[PDB]
Amino acid sequence: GVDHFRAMIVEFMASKKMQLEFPPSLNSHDRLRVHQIAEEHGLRHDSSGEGKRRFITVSKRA
Repeated sequence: GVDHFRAMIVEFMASKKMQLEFPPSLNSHDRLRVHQIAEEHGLRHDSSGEGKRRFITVSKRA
């Protein structure tokens, strides 16, 4: 995949903030990766945004 995302999600996991909004710019494989890391962990991965400013959100189940 792209390990850059994993390291971001790992910070977010260790930090256990609340949610993290990743950009729409994830082509396919990158979005699928954010989903997969989230699914492997305890994160609710979903898409968010109203108009052409869509994004990917992952939420930390504390």
